[PDB]
Amino acid sequence: KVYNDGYDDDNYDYIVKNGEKWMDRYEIDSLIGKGSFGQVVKAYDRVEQEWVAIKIIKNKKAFLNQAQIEVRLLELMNKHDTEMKYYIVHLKRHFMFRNHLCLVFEMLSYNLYDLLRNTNFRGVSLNLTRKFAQQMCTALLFLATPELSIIHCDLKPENILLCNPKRSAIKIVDFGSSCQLGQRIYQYIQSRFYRSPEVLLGMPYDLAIDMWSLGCILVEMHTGEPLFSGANEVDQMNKIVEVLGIPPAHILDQAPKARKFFEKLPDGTWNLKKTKDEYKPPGTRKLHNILGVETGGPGGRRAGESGHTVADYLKFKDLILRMLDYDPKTRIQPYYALQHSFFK
Ligand SMILES: Nc1cccc(-c2cnc3[nH]cc(-c4cccnc4)c3c2)c1
Repeated sequence: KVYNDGYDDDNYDYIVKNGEKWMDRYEIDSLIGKGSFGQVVKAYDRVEQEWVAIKIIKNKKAFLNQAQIEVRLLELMNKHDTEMKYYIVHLKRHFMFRNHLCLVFEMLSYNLYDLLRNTNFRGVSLNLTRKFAQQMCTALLFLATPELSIIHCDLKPENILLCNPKRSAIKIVDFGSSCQLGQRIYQYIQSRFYRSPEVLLGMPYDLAIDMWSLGCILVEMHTGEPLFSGANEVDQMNKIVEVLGIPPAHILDQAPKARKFFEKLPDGTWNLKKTKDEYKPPGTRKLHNILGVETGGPGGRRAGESGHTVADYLKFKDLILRMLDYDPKTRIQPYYALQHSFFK
């Protein structure tokens, strides 16, 4: 009947009551998101005197444990990150309230999935896409400092928030499914739309997986829609092969899951496998035409606008193709990304 003295519901989640004060400190405004992890409320802090977002974790051991890993990793980033200038969302403090791990974060404006939706899935300025990329490149650079070596493992529009609603300064969230570099524990990682070939094929993954995600994320912020929107892993791979071609032989020869999507022919090469129930041939929907670098941008709608010339679109195709490199070792890394001619 009543679980945890009637504070929790059937899903072990704390039932939110708008107005309820905690610990003569936090004043709960409302609920704003939920997830697997638990819930995220809006709440004023009277000691510091600001709005904060408190991530309420579910009163259950499995969720308490992985939230505890995340708290470790965030605190660890706050040791390096001194002047909040590497675009990570700040963990402020954490406490136990009524048998729930609560994480207090800095409060932020809507995520980039909301921003995309507010333009009815038709994207925003190349000018803004450059600002977001620069900011996200440095955040990655920071994650790749050797002491950290933190892989987010889940970058999508959903996990990138704006600081101010009238300013382009962003941050990253959701390190709850995010590990450090090391021996391979999981295989089924990342959101499908933004999952890399090394993962789909089931090979050793390192910090380059987040760079693939970003690569997919930036195109979506300018076009409006996902670059690769696969129903399942078989569709996803095929949709990558629509654009980037069949992956190189030496990578497919190594891949454990290379027969889920391909077949090795009698003459050494790899071909696609036919399916249940119409794609384009490998590498024939070229990003040049997806972005529309000669046709006034994504579906013509940027023709004539400042900073959307063939000159500017070519720099943005070059970096994006360089991020979407099939090979995790030659793929571009954040220190060279920032050097690229696109941020000039
Ligand atoms: N209104 C709204 C919509 C989407 C995200 C947020 C928001 C604002 N600030 C935040 N700080 C930390 C989070 C957050 C995000 C994901 C999981 N747990 C906390 C967080 C979320 C707020």
